[PDB]
Amino acid sequence: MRHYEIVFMVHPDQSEQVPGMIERYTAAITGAEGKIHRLEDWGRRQLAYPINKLHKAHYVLMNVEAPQEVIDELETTFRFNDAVIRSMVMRTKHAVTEASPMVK
Amino acid sequence: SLSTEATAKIVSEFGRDANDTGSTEVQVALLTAQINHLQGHFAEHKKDHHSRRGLLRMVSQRRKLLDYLKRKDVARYTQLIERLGLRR
Amino acid sequence: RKQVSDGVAHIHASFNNTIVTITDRQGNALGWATAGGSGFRGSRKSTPFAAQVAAERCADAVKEYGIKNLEVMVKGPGPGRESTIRALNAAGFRITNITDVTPIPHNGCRPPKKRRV
Amino acid sequence: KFCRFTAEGVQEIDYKDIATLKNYITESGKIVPSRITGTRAKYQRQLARAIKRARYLSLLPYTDRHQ
Amino acid sequence: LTGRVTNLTDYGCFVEIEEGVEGLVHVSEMDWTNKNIHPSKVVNVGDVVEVMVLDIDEERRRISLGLKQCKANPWQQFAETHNKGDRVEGKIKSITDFGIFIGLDGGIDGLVHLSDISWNVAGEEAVREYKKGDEIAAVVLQVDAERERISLGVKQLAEDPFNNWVALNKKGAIVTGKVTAVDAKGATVELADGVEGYLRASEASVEDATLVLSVGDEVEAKFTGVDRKNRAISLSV
Amino acid sequence: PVIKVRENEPFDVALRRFKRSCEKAGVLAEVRRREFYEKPTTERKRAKASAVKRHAKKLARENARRTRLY
RNA sequence: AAGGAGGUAUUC
RNA sequence: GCUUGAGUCUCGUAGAGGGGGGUAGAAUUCCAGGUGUAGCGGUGAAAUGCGUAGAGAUCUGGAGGAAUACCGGUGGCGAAGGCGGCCCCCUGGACGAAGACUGACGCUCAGGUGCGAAAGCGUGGGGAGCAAACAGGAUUAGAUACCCUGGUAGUCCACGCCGUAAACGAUGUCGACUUGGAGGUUGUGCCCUUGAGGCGUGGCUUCCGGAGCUAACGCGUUAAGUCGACCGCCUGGGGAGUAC
Ligand SMILES: [Mg+2]
Ligand SMILES: [Mg+2]
Ligand SMILES: [Mg+2]
Ligand SMILES: [Mg+2]
Ligand SMILES: [Mg+2]
Ligand SMILES: [Mg+2]
Ligand SMILES: [Mg+2]
Ligand SMILES: [Mg+2]
Ligand SMILES: [Mg+2]
Ligand SMILES: [Mg+2]
Ligand SMILES: [Mg+2]
Ligand SMILES: [Mg+2]
Ligand SMILES: [Mg+2]
Ligand SMILES: [Mg+2]
Ligand SMILES: [Mg+2]
Ligand SMILES: [Mg+2]
Repeated sequence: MRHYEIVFMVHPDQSEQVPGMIERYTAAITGAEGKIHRLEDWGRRQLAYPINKLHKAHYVLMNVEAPQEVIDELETTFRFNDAVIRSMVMRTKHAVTEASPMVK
Repeated sequence: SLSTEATAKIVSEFGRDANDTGSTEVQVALLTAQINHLQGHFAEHKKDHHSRRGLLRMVSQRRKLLDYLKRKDVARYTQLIERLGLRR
Repeated sequence: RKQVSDGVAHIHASFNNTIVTITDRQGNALGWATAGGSGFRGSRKSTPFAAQVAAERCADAVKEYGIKNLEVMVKGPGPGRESTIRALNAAGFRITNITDVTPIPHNGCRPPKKRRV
Repeated sequence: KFCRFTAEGVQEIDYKDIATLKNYITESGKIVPSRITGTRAKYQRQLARAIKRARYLSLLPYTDRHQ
Repeated sequence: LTGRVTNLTDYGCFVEIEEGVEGLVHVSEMDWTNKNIHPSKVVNVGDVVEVMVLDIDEERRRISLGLKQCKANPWQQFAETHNKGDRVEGKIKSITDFGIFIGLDGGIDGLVHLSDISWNVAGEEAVREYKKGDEIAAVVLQVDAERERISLGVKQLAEDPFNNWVALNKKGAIVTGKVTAVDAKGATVELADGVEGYLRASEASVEDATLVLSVGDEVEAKFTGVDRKNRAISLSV
Repeated sequence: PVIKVRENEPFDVALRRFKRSCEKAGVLAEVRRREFYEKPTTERKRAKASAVKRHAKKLARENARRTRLY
């Protein structure tokens, strides 16, 4: 199965929905028989430049082993959901199970 | 291209044993499988001339292998083209 | 007529001319002076001295507002581009920050064809 | 000289490490050439991709005067 | 009191009121009506602002300051204007996986739970019906001024044919319907537009109702019960 | 090239610091390059010529550290 | 733009 | 029959290779407002042009199209044309290490087929910037030009056609052999990695140079050297790559 690193930034006004979004997305991979290898909530962070007239976005990182179809559905959800200002999903050759420099 | 699992499956069918990866029948079957796979790709991407150039080498090379096989052992040539659903 | 004492001086330094505009932090213009309207034409309009006199006129047609601290933003590779900052400093203004704000496309629109003079 | 990454044998630059990348971007925010830094070419390309990915995520700024 | 802004942060604004005295103006205390305006846009560092002392922490040397009281709370303006049950029209600001945030007049964001948009459309058509910025009318179900949230509802604008169907057919009426689905456990029978009853195989006629009931057959079954949780009308012949 | 005027430093120092900052950014050179459109062949050709002359200078310099011109 | 230094340029 | 040429398989690596779809920031233009007022723009010098119906300048918001600063490199990939933001999907080739397998399956190629910059053509879209034609202002003895202000096709998208370039390394493809040096890039083995070290071994690539070759310039292990296989082309300049 392909390995994907998913970083998405949630609107700061919905910082209280971040647990819910994480649970929902996590289940939508685990149900498709994929794995979850890393879950990091970097939290509220200052943005380098304003995004949609905002600063201080909420950062969530996810490193995942899942098939291409479920990840495709996940990206479509990001587009439709207006709580995530930006998201990037990147393919990775192997899994990662170490703290990011942000957590450290 | 062809997956690591799909190559092993084809080698088993068309070879004397697991390690007979270079027999002409095995090579022709591998080329045929990739050629048949790629037709779906070119249905959606007509303008992919660079990739189609690699497709031609597979077609042309299968022709050369089949001609050699026909010359050297007609019986396997007849048997192989029937099994792989080929003309000539 | 009001009192601000903290404004921003935008210097537009083009090759042919030098426009100085003084404004508040919000971006509402208070006054403006240009080298071409300060008594200089053609070969003299695009000179560092002409920009200095333009800076003098703008600092003289704005002091009704009593500006005391100034922030300078330079835009463009003009001839003067510097005499304006010096002239502003000498006109009785405290210069807080200097910033280059020249616009640089990140490989966008196509520029005009080269001049074959 | 002294390519820093090859000294530690880093496999991939990992855009998330903002502390490292700040060394390789200038005050204005554009990337410093490998000629100045001393980085090897292979790591230089990885470094450029990492910085560009960080800019997209707004971990790093494109230019000094976004706002 | 009048004070000069010494430092601006995304969580609050520092206003020096007296020499050596800095009070913190929360960004939540900066504006009643738009909780989502960054301090960098309303006040600059060094601006002289009139701020009201809300709280003084002598022990921690911090003063909580209110710009809030110079402006007006739109929640009280909303509570005076809109009683419980008021119909408010508002623009869909954003669509989220759990519900729609609706901005009402006064800069208030109302939350509509997705469970109240339709009783019969699973998941996918409801998201395509509403585009960001569309104007939707909902009735104020509950205003929580303490948590600063308005729950809005669409359910009160419709009239459930299910509710009319159950009211029209009292318990014990024999109702005729066309079978839409046949399962090993029972048959799903549509009795009206959006009102479906369930006739169990043990009450359909034999271990399998498929031998007795085909998809599309009209079955006369007695309205024996309604499951208001699952919209399931338990039928018996 | 933002410049913050520190305390106790003269305005000449502030102007000097700003000038060096602009030079490091190389803004003026970029604007002069972008005044006119240079065809890709011209841009490609000009880059090649600089490399050729630069390499020749290094090798010629290398010979000078060896050949007895005295 | 003019003059001085270092290098192919920096480790510092 | 054989394994050394040519292939197949196992594990990795680097890459602007290709096609489809998203997205990001800067910038130009236009529009809607706020501030403000008499110039702006352009040139060797001017004028045409824009502007008191408020321009230019400055701030905020919006619309749209095109291209992707820095990295960037006689750096990389591709048969050539060519390919440069980031991300995903589909996909082609190349190289390396170790081992196994097939067993001459090879090289070249008239005709044939395909790909093939830019301009151009056809149908239908799109149109920010740029800009043949064209309009105007200048310069000039003249200026059907160079320079200035505008500006249509076109440049962009989809689908077809065209099939040509100083399409150039002005050097057909494939193989073997023949002294060296400095590098770049990408693998891999070993030694003390003492700390980016040292020593080998493959691929591609830039410069210098020996023998030799060359008319000379120069080429020089990536040959224009020594040879072998196959193919294309030349036969004084013009007429003419023109007529039929
Ligand atoms: Mg293949
Ligand atoms: Mg011009
Ligand atoms: Mg033009
Ligand atoms: Mg190559
Ligand atoms: Mg031919
Ligand atoms: Mg064309
Ligand atoms: Mg056309
Ligand atoms: Mg058309
Ligand atoms: Mg013109
Ligand atoms: Mg020709
Ligand atoms: Mg060419
Ligand atoms: Mg050439
Ligand atoms: Mg030729
Ligand atoms: Mg040589
Ligand atoms: Mg002809
Ligand atoms: Mg011709």
